[PDB]
Amino acid sequence: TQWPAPLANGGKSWASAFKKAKATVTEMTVEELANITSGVIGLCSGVTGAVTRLGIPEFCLQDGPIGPRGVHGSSQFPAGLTVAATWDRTLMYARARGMGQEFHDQGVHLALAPVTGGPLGRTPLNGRGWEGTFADPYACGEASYLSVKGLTDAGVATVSKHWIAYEQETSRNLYIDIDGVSQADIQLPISSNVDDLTMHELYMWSFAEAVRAGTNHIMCSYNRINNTHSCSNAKGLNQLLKTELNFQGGVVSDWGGQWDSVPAAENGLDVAMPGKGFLGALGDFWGATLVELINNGTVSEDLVRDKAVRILTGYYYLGQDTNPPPPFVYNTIGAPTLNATSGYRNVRKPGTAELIKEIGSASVTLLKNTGSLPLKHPQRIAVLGNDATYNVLGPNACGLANSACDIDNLNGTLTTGGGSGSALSPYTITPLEALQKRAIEDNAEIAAVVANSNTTTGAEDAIAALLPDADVTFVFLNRYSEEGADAPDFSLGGDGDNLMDLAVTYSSNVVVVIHTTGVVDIEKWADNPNVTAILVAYLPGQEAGNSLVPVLYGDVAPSGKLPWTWGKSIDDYVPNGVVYTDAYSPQSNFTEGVFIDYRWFDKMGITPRYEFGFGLSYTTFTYSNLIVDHGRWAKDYSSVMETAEPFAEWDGTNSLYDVIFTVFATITNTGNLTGSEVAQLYISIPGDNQPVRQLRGFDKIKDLPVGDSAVVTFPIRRKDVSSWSVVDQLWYVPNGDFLISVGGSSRDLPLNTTWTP
Amino acid sequence: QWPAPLANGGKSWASAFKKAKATVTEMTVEELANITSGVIGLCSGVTGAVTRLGIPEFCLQDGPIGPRGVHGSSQFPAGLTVAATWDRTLMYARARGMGQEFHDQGVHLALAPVTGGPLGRTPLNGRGWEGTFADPYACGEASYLSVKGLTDAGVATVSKHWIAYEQETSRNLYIDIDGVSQADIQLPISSNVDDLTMHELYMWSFAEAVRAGTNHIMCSYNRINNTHSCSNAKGLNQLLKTELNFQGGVVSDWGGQWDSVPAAENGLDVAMPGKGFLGALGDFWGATLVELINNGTVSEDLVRDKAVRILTGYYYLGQDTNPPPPFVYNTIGAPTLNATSGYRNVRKPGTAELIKEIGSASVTLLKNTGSLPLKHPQRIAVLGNDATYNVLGPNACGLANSACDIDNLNGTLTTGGGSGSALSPYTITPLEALQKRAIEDNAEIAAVVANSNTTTGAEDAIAALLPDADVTFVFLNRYSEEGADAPDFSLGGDGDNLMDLAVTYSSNVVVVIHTTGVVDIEKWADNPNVTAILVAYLPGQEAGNSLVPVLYGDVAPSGKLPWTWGKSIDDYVPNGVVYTDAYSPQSNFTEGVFIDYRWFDKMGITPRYEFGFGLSYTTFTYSNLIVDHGRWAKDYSSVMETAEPFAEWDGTNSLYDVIFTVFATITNTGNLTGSEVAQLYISIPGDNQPVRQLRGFDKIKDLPVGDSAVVTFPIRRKDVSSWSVVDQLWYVPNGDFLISVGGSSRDLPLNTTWTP
Ligand SMILES: CC(=O)O[C@@]12CO[C@@H]1C[C@H](O)[C@@]1(C)C(=O)[C@H](O)C3=C(C)[C@@H](OC(=O)[C@H](O)[C@@H](NC(=O)c4ccccc4)c4ccccc4)C[C@@](O)([C@@H](OC(=O)c4ccccc4)[C@H]21)C3(C)C
Ligand SMILES: CC(=O)O[C@@]12CO[C@@H]1C[C@H](O)[C@@]1(C)C(=O)[C@H](O)C3=C(C)[C@@H](OC(=O)[C@H](O)[C@@H](NC(=O)c4ccccc4)c4ccccc4)C[C@@](O)([C@@H](OC(=O)c4ccccc4)[C@H]21)C3(C)C
Ligand SMILES: *[C@@H]1O[C@H](CO)[C@@H](O[C@@H]2O[C@H](CO)[C@@H](O)[C@H](O)[C@H]2NC(C)=O)[C@H](O)[C@H]1NC(C)=O
Ligand SMILES: *[C@@H]1O[C@H](CO)[C@@H](O[C@@H]2O[C@H](CO)[C@@H](O)[C@H](O)[C@H]2NC(C)=O)[C@H](O)[C@H]1NC(C)=O
Ligand SMILES: *[C@@H]1O[C@H](CO)[C@@H](O[C@@H]2O[C@H](CO)[C@@H](O)[C@H](O)[C@H]2NC(C)=O)[C@H](O)[C@H]1NC(C)=O
Ligand SMILES: *[C@@H]1O[C@H](CO)[C@@H](O[C@@H]2O[C@H](CO)[C@@H](O)[C@H](O)[C@H]2NC(C)=O)[C@H](O)[C@H]1NC(C)=O
Ligand SMILES: *[C@@H]1O[C@H](CO)[C@@H](O[C@@H]2O[C@H](CO)[C@@H](O)[C@H](O)[C@H]2NC(C)=O)[C@H](O)[C@H]1NC(C)=O
Ligand SMILES: CC(=O)N[C@H]1[C@H](O[C@@H]2[C@H](O)[C@@H](O)O[C@H](CO)[C@H]2O)O[C@H](CO)[C@@H](O)[C@@H]1O
Ligand SMILES: CC(=O)N[C@@H]1[C@@H](O)[C@H](O)[C@@H](CO)O[C@H]1O
Ligand SMILES: *[C@@H]1O[C@H](CO)[C@@H](O)[C@H](O)[C@H]1NC(C)=O
Ligand SMILES: *[C@@H]1O[C@H](CO)[C@@H](O)[C@H](O)[C@H]1NC(C)=O
Ligand SMILES: *[C@@H]1O[C@H](CO)[C@@H](O)[C@H](O)[C@H]1NC(C)=O
Ligand SMILES: O=C[C@H](O)[C@@H](O)[C@H](O)CO
Ligand SMILES: O=C[C@H](O)[C@@H](O)[C@H](O)CO
Repeated sequence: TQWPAPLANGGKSWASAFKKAKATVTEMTVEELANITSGVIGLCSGVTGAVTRLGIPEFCLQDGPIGPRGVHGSSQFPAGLTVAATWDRTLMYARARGMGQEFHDQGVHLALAPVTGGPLGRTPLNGRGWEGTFADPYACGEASYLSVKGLTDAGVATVSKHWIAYEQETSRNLYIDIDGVSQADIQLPISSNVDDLTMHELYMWSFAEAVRAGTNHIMCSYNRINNTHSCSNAKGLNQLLKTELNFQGGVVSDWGGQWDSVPAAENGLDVAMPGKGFLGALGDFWGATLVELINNGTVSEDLVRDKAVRILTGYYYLGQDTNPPPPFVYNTIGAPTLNATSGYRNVRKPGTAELIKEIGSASVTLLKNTGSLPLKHPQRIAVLGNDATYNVLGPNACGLANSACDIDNLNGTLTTGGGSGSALSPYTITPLEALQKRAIEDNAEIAAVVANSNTTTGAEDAIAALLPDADVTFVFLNRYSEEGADAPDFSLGGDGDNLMDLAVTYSSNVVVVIHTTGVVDIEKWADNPNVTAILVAYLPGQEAGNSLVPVLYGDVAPSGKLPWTWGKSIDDYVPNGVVYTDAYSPQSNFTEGVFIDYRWFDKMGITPRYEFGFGLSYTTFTYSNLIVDHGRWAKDYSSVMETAEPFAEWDGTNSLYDVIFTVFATITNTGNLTGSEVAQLYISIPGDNQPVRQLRGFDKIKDLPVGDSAVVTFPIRRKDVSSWSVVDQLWYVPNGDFLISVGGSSRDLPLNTTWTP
Repeated sequence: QWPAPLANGGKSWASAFKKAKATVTEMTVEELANITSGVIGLCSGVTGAVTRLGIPEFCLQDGPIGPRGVHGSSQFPAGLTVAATWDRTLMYARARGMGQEFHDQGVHLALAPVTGGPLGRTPLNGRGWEGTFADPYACGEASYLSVKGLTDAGVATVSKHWIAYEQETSRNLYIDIDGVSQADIQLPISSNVDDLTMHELYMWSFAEAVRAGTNHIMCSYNRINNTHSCSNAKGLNQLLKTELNFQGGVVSDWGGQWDSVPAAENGLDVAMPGKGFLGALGDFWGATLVELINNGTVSEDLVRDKAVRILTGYYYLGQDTNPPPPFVYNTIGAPTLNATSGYRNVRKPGTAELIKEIGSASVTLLKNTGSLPLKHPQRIAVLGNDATYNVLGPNACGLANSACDIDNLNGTLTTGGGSGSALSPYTITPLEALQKRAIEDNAEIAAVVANSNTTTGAEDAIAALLPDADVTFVFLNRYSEEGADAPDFSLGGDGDNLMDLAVTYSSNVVVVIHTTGVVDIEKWADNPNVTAILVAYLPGQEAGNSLVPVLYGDVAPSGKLPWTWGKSIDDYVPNGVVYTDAYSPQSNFTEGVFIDYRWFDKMGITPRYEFGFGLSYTTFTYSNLIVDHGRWAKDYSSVMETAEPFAEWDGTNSLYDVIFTVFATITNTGNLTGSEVAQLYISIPGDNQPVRQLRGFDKIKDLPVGDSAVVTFPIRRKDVSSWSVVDQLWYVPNGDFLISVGGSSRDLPLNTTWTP
C-alpha cells in the first residue's frame, strides 16, 4: 500500500513483555500462528486457539463495557453513560477497577471494553450510545483513559472499541452467512466518509488516550470508512493507528467485522473473531485458510508473526502466564448454538454494591425543580410506571444480551440497555422498594400503579382515584434501546406518554424520573407547572432505587450534569445523523466536520432545552477569580505508552501532552445547603471554521458547605490548544487570541479571559 | 481594504515630524497641491514651492552613481562594481562621496540608491547594473550603507524602485505625446508575486533601506497582481507604510502614476514630474488634485499627510537652517527646457583616489593559468576600442549616456545607459595606464582600437602585431541601458570577432571585460590561448589606473562576483523577460524565492562561475568554525524601525537583534599577500527552502603569507527566519540549520549545525 505495517516493538511499558512474546512467536510453526490469530469454540464471547506445544492457553475474550456479560455471581454496574454524568474521575476509575476485578475473577483474559469513542455521539438516536460516555472528545478521552487504566490495573487486558467513526447502528451490516442468506448479497456496511481534520480532532482523540493508557488491543468496527471496511482499511489501521498513534497492541475484529482474508491480513488486522464460534456464521476467513495463504506464498509469514507478537504482548505484560486467570465456567453463547453446561462462581466483593450505589447518587441529574425537591416528609405518596418496579418475568428474563423479551413486556426499571454491553443482575433494588422504605420511616402511606396504563383494565381509573390526594406523585419513565437498531425518534418507551398525560391531569406535584439510554422527548410536559421536578437517572445498574431516594429526600444534593445536549427536537441536531437507504453501498458523509452535539448547537445558534454540562443542585455556586498560571507547566511523565503524533513544536525531549499552563478559579457556595459542583472549562481556539467553544477541563468539588469557597484547577496540555494542519501533517498551536471560559455549564460561563501563545 | 496610516516621525525623525506637521497645518489647499506635484525646473523633478511659508522648491536629481547631467562632478563606479568589492567600508565611502557631490551641486533629494528593484530575476535586465547583488541579504547590506552615506552628507534619499520591478521590457511608463498614449497600446508588465516571495526576497532590501533612514521611496513602473505599483494599496499602505512602518514619502517614478484618485487613496505622496517634461508623462494631480479636494472626492487630511511626509525629510536633514546652494545646470535639455547652465566644480581632494580604490578592490579574476601577475613584459599588444576613448568624447552620448549611434566606438564602458549614468571629467583609459607602465619597463606597446570587422586593414594589423607580443590584452565590453533588456549574452560591438582573432595569433591573451552584466564567453573561456580573464564591471572615471596595478601585481585581485555566471541563458529562471503584445502582459513569479544562485543550486546546474567566486594571486585555507551562542546583542543603532511582526516579540525585542555570532579562521596558504572575502551561508529548514542563503560576508585586508585572521559573522533573528503566510509573521522554524563558511557559494569547507 501507500501505507505499510510497522512491526511492534513493545514501546514504553511493554518492552520486557514484547521480548517474551517475540521469543515465543519465533518458536511457532505456521499452523500455530494461525491458531492464535483466529477464534475457536468455547464458553466466552471469543476464544483464541491455544499453542499447546508451547504451553500457551486459550484466551477468553468476554463482553462487555459494564462488566462480564452472561455470567452469574457478578454485579450489574452502571453504564458508561451513567458514570460520565458523574463528571467524577475517581468514580470512572473505581468503576473500571471494580469491573476489572469481576472479569479477572470470572477467568477472563481480555475484556471487550471499554467503549472509547466509537460511537462517540454524532446522532442522539444511536441505539448503543449509552455504552460510551460523553458526546465530547475531550471528556470521552479522559473517561477512556481511566476506564482503560482501571481494567488493566486489575488482571485484565482491554480491547478498546470501536475503531472508528462507528456512528450509527442502521446498516452497520456485519458479515453473516446463515441459512443461505449472506449480508454480502444484500447491502454493504455504512461508509463513514470523514475528512482528515475531523478524523484527528474528533474521532481519534479518545483512542489516542486509550492508547496512552495503554489498551492492549483495539477492536475495529463494522462500518467502512471512505468505502473501505474498517477492519481492512490500511490508512486507518496501518498508518493512523499503528504509525501515528504508535499502537503496539493487537487489532481484533468486531464479530463479523472481517469481510475478506487477504486485505485484512495485509492492512492491519491481527485477530479474526469469532472464527469457529457462533457456528462460523460470521465468517471464518483465516484459520486453515490463513495457513494455506501463507504456505502458497500470497500472505507474508513475517507479517503474521507480527500479529502474534501483538496478541502475546498483552499476555506477558499482565502476567497471565505467572498468575493465570481461573477457569471461565459459564456458557455465555447459549444453547442451541453451544450445548455446554455452566458451573457457578460468586465474585461479588464487599464494597461493590456501595460503589454502584455511589455512582448512582453521583450521576442523577436534576433538570427542573420548581421547589418540590428535596422532599421533606410527605405523608401520602403515589408512584406511577412499570419503571418503578421489577421486570414481571425476572430481572434477567430478557436473556443473555437483555434483548429477548417481547416488544410489549413490562421490563421494569431500566438499569442497563440492550446488547453485547449489558450484564445480568443478581437483584434489582427498585425505586418503589426504596421509596416505600422511606415512606415507612415517616409513618407515611405509599401506593404504585405499575401496570400498562393503556392496556390493563382499570389502570386509568386506579390512577384517577389515587393521585388527587397524594402529596407528591413520582412518575418513572423509561426508554430502552439496543445494539443493532437506532431509536426512530425521541419518544418515551411503553406507555410513558400516556402516564404523563394522566399524571398532570390529576396531580399538581409530579416529580419525573427518567431511566434512559439517551435523550427523550418531554416537550409536551416539561413546561407544565404540574411537573415540579424532572431528574434523569440514565442506567444505574442493580442499585437503582437506593441510589435515587437519598437524593430525592435531601440526604445528598444532586450533582450529576448532562453528558450530551438535550435539544427540543431531533431536527436541531447534526443533519443526516442516521442514513436509511436500500442502496447496495450506503453512504454517510460527515460534512458537519467536528461540529457534533453541542458544537453543532453553538455554531448554528440553536438553543437546547438543556445544554451539555447542565445540572441543578439544591444550592447555587458563584464563580470568581479566574487565573491563568503561565508558570505552572510540567513534562508528561506518567502515561503508560506513547503515541508518535507529530507536532510543530517537537524537539528531542518534548511532548504533545506536556502541560503548558494551568488555570484556576474559585467557587463559592452561595445558596442554603451543602452541595457538590462540577466546574467546566471551555476554550475557543482561533482559526477558520472553529467551534465556538470546546471543553478542555472539568473538576468536581465535593460537599462544599454554605458560604465556603474552593479552588478548581485545570491543567492545559499542548494538545488541548492545538489544531491538526491537513497541509502539514501535524498538530500545531495556532496564533491568535484564545478565549478561556469557566463555569457550571456549556452556556453558563460567568468567567472569561484571553490567552495568546 | 487597507487604510492609509498617518505618519508620526517614528524613531529619529520625531522633532522634524513635529515641525513638518505644524507647517502643513498652516497650508491652504492650493499649497498642498503645489508641494505634492512636479513643476518646471533644472533638475530631474522639482516640487512646487509654498512661498507664503518660505518653503523652497526641492530639487530631485538622478541618479545612483551621482548627480546626472552636471559638469564639475566625478563619475563614480556603478552599484554593481561596489558590490563586487564586498567591502562595507567602500560601500559607505562611495555613498558619502556621491552625497557630498549631490549636496554641493544643490540637490535636496537624490534619486538613489537602487535598493532591490531590479534585484536580479533576469541576468538580461538592462538596468541591473544600477543595483548591487543578485541576493537579498547582500543587497540589503549595501542598501543600508548607501542610504546612510547619502543621508550623512546633506541629502535626502529616494530609495528605488518599490517593488518587483524585474524587467525593462513592457515597463510601459505613462506617456501621452503627439496623440499616441501608452494607455492605448499596452499596460505595464504585471509582476504576480506570492506573499512569501514578496517578504523573503523583494521586501528584504527595502526593509534595510527603511531602517537606514531613507527619507522617501520611489514606486515602480510595473504593476503587481495587475494593479499599478504607484496605486497599489496592499503594496504602499499595508506592506510599506504598515508592516515596514515607513514614515517618509512615496514618489512616483516618471510616468509611474496612471490615475488621480486611486493614487491619492492608495499611498502615493509625490507626483513626478508633473509639469516637467512638457506634462507628457501625465499630470494627474496639481490643479486637478485641488479640484478633487474642493469637491470632496479626495479627503484633505489624507493630502496633509502626503505633505507631512515630504517636509519631514526637509526638516530632518536641516535643509532650512543649512539650505543647499542653488542648482545651476540644465539637466533636462533643449528643446524640452531652454535655459542656460552655469558652472560649479564640486570635485574634492580624495574622490579620484576613492574611485580608483573601488575599481582595484572590485576587479574580479575569473581565470588565471599563470600569466598574472605580469612581471616586466617587453612587447605588449592591446586590442579593442574598450581600451581607449569614445571617439566623439567621454560625454558625447549625452545627458543619459544613450544617444550615440548604434555603431559608435564608445570607448571604455565606465557606466551604463539611462537615468543612472553621469557625466565624466575625463577617462583614464586602460591603454594610457598600460602605456605608463610599459614606459617604466622600457617596453613597447601598440594598440589596435578600431572596429576590427569594419575598418580597412584592422584584421591585417592585428595579424602582424600579435605573434611577437609577450602579452596581448583584449578589452571587451557590453553596453546596456534603461528601457531595454539585453536580447542575449553576446558581447558588444566587435568583441566576438576580436576574440576569434586574438586566440588565432597569440598564445598569451589576457581578457578584460567592462560590462553591465553577464556575457557569453563560451567560445573562448576554455581555450588555452586565453591565459587570464578578468571582469571590471563599470569602474567610473578611473578605469585604467584601478586595473593596471592589479594586472602587474602591485595589489592582488580581491573582487568576487555579485551574481551567477551561467554557461547559457537557458540555465537561469525561466521567463525572465516576458515578450508579448497582449494588452495586459503578465509575469508570473512562479520560481518564488529561487532566483540567481538559488535557482542554480536547486536545479543542480553548474555555472561557469558561481555567485561569490573570484580568484586571488594566493590561496586561503579556512579552519576552526565557532558558533558563539553567547555573543548576542540588542538592536540599538538603526535610524528607523520597522513594525514587522514576529513570533518571539515581547515588549523590548527586535527582529534585528543579534542572537548569535559565528567565527572562523583564514590562513594565507600561498606565496603572496592577498585580501579574502569570506562568506557565510545558512540552510534554513522547511518546505521548499533554498539549499543555502547568504547570511554574511567579511573581507580581510592584505593578509601576509603564512598569517591567520579571524572572520566574524553576526547572525540576526531575521537571518534565520521564515515568513509564515498563514500567521502573517516572521518565525524561526524548528529543525536543523546548516551553517557553512567559505570562499564562494560552492567552495564551503567549513560547516556545522545549529538547532534552536
Ligand atoms: C449477528 C450477530 O451479531 O451475532 C452475534 C454472535 O456474535 C455476534 C456479536 C453480538 O454482540 C452477539 C453475541 C450479541 O450479543 C448481540 O447482542 C445479538 C444480536 C444483535 C443478534 O443479531 C441479530 O439480531 C441479527 O441482526 C440477525 N441477523 C439476521 O438474521 C440476518 C441473517 C442473514 C443476513 C442478514 C441478517 C440474527 C439473528 C439471530 C442469529 C443471527 C443473526 C444475535 C445475537 O444472538 C448474537 O448472535 C448469536 O448468538 C448467533 C449468531 C450466529 C449464529 C448463532 C448464534 C450476537 C444477539 C445476542 C441477540
Ligand atoms: C519616456 C521617458 O522615460 O522620459 C523621461 C523624462 O522623464 C523620464 C525619466 C527618464 O529617466 C528620462 C529623464 C531618461 O533619462 C531616460 O534615460 C530617457 C529615456 C528612457 C527616453 O525615453 C524613451 O526612449 C522612450 O521609450 C520613448 N517613448 C516613446 O517614444 C513613446 C511614445 C508614445 C507612446 C509610447 C512610447 C521616448 C523618446 C523620446 C521622448 C519621450 C519618449 C527619453 C529621455 O529623453 C527622457 O525623456 C525626456 O527627456 C522627454 C520626455 C517627454 C518629453 C520630452 C522629453 C526620460 C531619455 C533621457 C533618453
Ligand atoms: C489449536 O487450538 C486448539 C483449540 O484451543 C487446540 O486444541 C485444544 O488443545 C487443548 C490443549 O491445549 C485441549 O485440552 C483441547 O481438547 C483442544 N481442543 C480441541 C477442540 O481439540 C489445538 O491443540 C491447537 N493446535 C495447536 C497446533 O497448537
Ligand atoms: C422490553 O425489552 C424488550 C427486549 O428485551 C424490548 O423489545 C424489543 O424492542 C425493540 C424496540 O427497541 C424492538 O426493535 C425489538 O423487536 C423488541 N424485541 C423483541 C424480541 O420483541 C421491549 O421493547 C421492552 N419494553 C418496553 C416497554 O420498552
Ligand atoms: C507653487 O509653486 C510655484 C513654483 O515653485 C511657485 O512659483 C514660484 O514662486 C517662487 C517663490 O517661491 C518665485 O521666485 C518664482 O518666481 C515662482 N515661479 C513660477 C514659475 O511662477 C508658486 O508661488 C507656488 N504657489 C503657492 C500657492 O505657493
Ligand atoms: C498578490 O497576489 C498574491 C496571490 O493572491 C497575494 O498573496 C496572498 O496574500 C495574502 C495576504 O495579503 C495571504 O493570506 C495569502 O495566502 C497569499 N497567497 C499566496 C498564494 O501567497 C499577495 O498578497 C498579492 N500581493 C499584493 C501586493 O497585492
Ligand atoms: C554605444 O552607445 C550607444 C548609446 O549611446 C549604443 O547604441 C544603442 O544600442 C542599443 C542596443 O544596445 C539600441 O537599442 C539603441 O537604439 C542604440 N542607441 C542609438 C541612439 O542608436 C551603442 O550600441 C554603443 N556601441 C557599442 C559598440 O556598444
Ligand atoms: C506558509 C505557506 O507557504 N503557505 C502556502 C500558501 O498558500 C496559502 C495558505 O495555504 C493559506 O493562508 O490559504 C491560502 C488560501 O487557500 C493559500 O493560498 O502559499 C503558497 C503558494 O505559493 C502555498 O503553496 C503554500 O504552501
Ligand atoms: C491580519 C491579516 O493581515 N490578514 C489575515 C487575517 O484575515 C487573519 O485574521 C489573520 C489571523 O491572525 O491572518 C491573515 O490570514
Ligand atoms: C394541574 O393539575 C390539576 C389537578 O391537580 C388540574 O386541575 C389542572 O388542569 C392541571 N394543569 C395542567 C396545566 O395540566
Ligand atoms: C525651446 O525653444 C525652441 C526653439 O528652439 C522651441 O521650439 C520650444 O518650444 C522651446 N521649448 C519650450 C518648452 O518652450
Ligand atoms: C593558439 O595560438 C597559436 C598562435 O600562437 C595558434 O597557432 C593556435 O592555433 C591557437 N590555439 C587555439 C586553441 O586557438
Ligand atoms: O459490536 C458488538 C460488541 O461490541 C462486540 O464486543 C462483539 O460484537 C461481541 O459481542
Ligand atoms: O526609472 C528611471 C529613474 O530611476 C528615475 O530616477 C526617474 O525615471 C527620473 O529620471
